[PDB]
Amino acid sequence: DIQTERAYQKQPTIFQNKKRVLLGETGKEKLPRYYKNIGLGFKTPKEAIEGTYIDKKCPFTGNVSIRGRILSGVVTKMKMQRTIVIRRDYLHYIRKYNRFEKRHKNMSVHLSPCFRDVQIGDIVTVGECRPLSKTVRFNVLKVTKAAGTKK
Amino acid sequence: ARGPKKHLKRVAAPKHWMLDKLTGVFAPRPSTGPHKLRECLPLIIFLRNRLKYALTGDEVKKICMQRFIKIDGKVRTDITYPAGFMDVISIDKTGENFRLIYDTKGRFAVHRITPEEAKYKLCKVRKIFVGTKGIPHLVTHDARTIRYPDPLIKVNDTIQIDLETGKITDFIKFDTGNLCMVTGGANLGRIGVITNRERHPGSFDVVHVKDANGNSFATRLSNIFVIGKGNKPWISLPRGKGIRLTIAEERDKRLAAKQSSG
Amino acid sequence: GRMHAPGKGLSQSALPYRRSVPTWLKLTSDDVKEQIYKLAKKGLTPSQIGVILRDSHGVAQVRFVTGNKILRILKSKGLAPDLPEDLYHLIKKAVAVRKHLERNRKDKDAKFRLILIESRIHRLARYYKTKRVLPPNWKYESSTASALV
Amino acid sequence: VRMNVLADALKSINNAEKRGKRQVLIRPCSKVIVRFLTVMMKHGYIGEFEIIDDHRAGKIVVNLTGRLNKCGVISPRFDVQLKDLEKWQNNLLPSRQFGFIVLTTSAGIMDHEEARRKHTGGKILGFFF
Amino acid sequence: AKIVKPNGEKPDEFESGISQALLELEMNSDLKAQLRELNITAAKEIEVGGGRKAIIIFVPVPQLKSFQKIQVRLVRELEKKFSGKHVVFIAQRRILPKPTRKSKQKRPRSRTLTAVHDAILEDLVFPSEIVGKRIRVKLDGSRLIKVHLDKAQQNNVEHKVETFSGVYKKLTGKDVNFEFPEFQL
RNA sequence: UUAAAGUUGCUGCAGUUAAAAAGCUCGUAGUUGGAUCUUGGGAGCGGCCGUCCCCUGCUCGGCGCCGGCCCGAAGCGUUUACUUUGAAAAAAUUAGAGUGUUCAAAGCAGGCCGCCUGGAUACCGCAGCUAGGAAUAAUGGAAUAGGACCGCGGUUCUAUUUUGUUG
Repeated sequence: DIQTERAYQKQPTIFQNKKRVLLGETGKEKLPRYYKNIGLGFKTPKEAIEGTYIDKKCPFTGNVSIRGRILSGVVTKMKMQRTIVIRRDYLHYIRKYNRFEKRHKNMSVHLSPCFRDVQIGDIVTVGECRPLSKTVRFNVLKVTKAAGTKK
Repeated sequence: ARGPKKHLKRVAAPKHWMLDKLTGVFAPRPSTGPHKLRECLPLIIFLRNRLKYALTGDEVKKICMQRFIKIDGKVRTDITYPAGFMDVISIDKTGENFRLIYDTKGRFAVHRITPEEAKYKLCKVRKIFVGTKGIPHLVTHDARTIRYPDPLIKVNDTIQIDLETGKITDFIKFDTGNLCMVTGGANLGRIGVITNRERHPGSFDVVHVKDANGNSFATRLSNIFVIGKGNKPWISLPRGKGIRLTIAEERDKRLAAKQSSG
Repeated sequence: GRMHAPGKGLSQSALPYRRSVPTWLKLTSDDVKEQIYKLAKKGLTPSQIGVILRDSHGVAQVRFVTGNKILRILKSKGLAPDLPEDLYHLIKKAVAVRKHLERNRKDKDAKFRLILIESRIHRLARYYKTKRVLPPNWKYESSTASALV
Repeated sequence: VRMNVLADALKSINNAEKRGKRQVLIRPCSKVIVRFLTVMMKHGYIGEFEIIDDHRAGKIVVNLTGRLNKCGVISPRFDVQLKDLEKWQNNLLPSRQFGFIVLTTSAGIMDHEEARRKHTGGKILGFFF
Repeated sequence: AKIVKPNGEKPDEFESGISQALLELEMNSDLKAQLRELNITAAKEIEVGGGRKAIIIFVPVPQLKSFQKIQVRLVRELEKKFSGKHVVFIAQRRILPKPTRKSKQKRPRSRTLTAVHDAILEDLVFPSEIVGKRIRVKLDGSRLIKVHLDKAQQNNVEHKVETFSGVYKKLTGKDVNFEFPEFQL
């Protein structure tokens, strides 16, 4: 489930090679989780505390700082790994014709695997961070469910 | 470009220097110093267009090279040294002191002070720093590093320092009810009393300051400089007391002065 | 007027202003619920149930004497059909038209009416998809229309 | 189909005003129509009207008087500010001595003079003079 | 006894007298077979404008039609119990406030102010149902609703229209008139 | 090249005969979409009414009253557009305050017999921040009830003001 790659995946805060009492059971085989609060009233969910994934681009359990702008959008595509595309809609005003035209420009945000009950068309809240790839500059902070989904 | 700039145009200058439009092409670019580029006043501009002691740019240089100009108890020979907010300009030969205080409008003004007033300086602290061996450090708005300050000095407070030594004398907390000054933007040089401080995480905070006659305005936290404990300022205030009366009472008082003078 | 016809119609029911139970009616709402359950066990649509009750049993509406409509009562008891009745009738009509076109290839007007009926079917099915009555993977096709009644 | 009920109501009112009838039958009512007719009552252009309450959508019978020139509806609801109202005053009114613009503000449906008095602006509805 | 007040507080003296008259009446008559579970919620005594008064009797919602089944007899029994003061039956309905963005279950539309006022107006007079409402707005902007009642059972409720208008002005707060048309039936 | 051009028409053009409704129909994107959810008064001033206070709540203070009440605050309130205010928004140029460069285009000077000054103000489209209002338009509640409240029964890891001074 973990370390499917050529290199070992570890968190560079937790030292997991500490001497124990017996190197057996009853006090072992439970790694201490590292997590932090990102501020701005965003609560850290419990599954990031209780999870087992090791990721460097996670907003909570990773070396990513959140600052700047906070935007929102709707989920469009879930194809490529740990990075989704959201869609933003706005109204553009034209001075000559006293009316509006509405445009869209989609952007790719990085999806941490903490949020697993996410589908297409959900209201999502994103926050600005450092450039993690060529076209990714935002991370997922909270997910709001769509219209309906009673079961 | 390929490097730092060294020239400043007359029209591409801050307006509070209050220069004319056709006597030259280039402005006196201030040298690197304690204060910034926009919110500063060079010694050439002050000594030529404010005190009218010199006429040309050579004569103010001949003034400055005779070691007659003192800034904060130190002799400065730079012709374009930036003299910012509450910088003490002392002339030993003529025998008077100045403090650079904003008036009601967005400009500097000539404000003479007593010599006993000219032995200290109010300055705003910027950040709290801890040195190499756990020693505290303090950074002011004019970049004067103070070693071993009081533990009660916080980020947005203000301190009064002694000029001839360089030590902290006494300090004023930043709280509601303290008299403050606004430094920057549309509200500049207005004396008022702090009434509120709104908190905005992730952005710039905004405060609410009340005037001496019920008027109110709002500026950011970075444009706030506390000058006194409560309703009593610690320095001498210029004429007008930073009230920012609007144009109607200015016209009425100008008409009254022209009637009483003739 | 109509949706796929140039004519204009003004033939529809006109309810009276009074929404009160008349004094001459002697049917308590449990009895008309039992009669609705009996007629549904006889295998009838809610529209035909309302027709039979209004003609024979003297009631004006179920909704004026009971706090639910006929389909709401049938869904609460749990014997309502899994498909809406108007979409089922449209599928049945489209199946009959396609069966007519299996042997008559010269009837262009019936092909035009088949196109109109299929457009109405898709238009109703889109609304029933947005109202979450039909599953999202539902799709009206030809071979799907033969297995369904 | 029927998409702007208020435009239809003022069109029927203006048509029966030009015809010379004394009573106008508006088939669909709305709260916006009630506020518009209340403003036209309070400024003295229409008379004493009614609401014919049935259980689907009420009808309105308006007692007419010969003081109305035209009733119009601006479609769609353009948002107007306080500095943009004077533009509408010059290109919509026949004179400055009379004529009123009904606009939808957050303080309620009201005319342009009360909108200037309460120091607020909103969306356009129509006009009458 | 018969008082079921929704909060555990002291019932009033005139309301207690109403309940005592009701319990004494259900012992001395044969109506106790249809009055074992029916209970009064509250009561009030207002001043109808003029020389007459009225009794308002509050009725629970799920027991409303039980009181409508025998509404014909108890009004004349309370008329002969008192001297000349009229009596009405008004159901007790909770009014929920309109939600705002400054201020949770979705508010049902049966608890709205318009629906509660319409139900109170329809339950105000039982023997004559409403066959039409007309709203007259006068030149000062005030509303004046006139209510048309059916031709059948007119003389029983013909003299009570002033009391009905008074209790509707007290409970709701807008003026109402009553009329018996002769056009349709 | 601009106005004249209501001959490019958003304000604000025309399509029977002068230039101009696809032969007809279905149909996705786009645009536009019925009615309906809280009304009326109280405490008042002057001669029914232009103004004035009212119709969101459950851990610390201090601003008061008798641990308690009250108010103010840590902490929060379904989200938007629209509307009003505030911040920041280079100068020059535009409007515009003052001023006898002999007037004016200009300029920021100048006037009293060392002193007094002035070198304002407004605008700055959209997008971004902030605080009052909910009329207008779109969205969501609870229907196969795990619906909202209220108090009773357990599964896990842990807070030293409390099991004589010590594992």
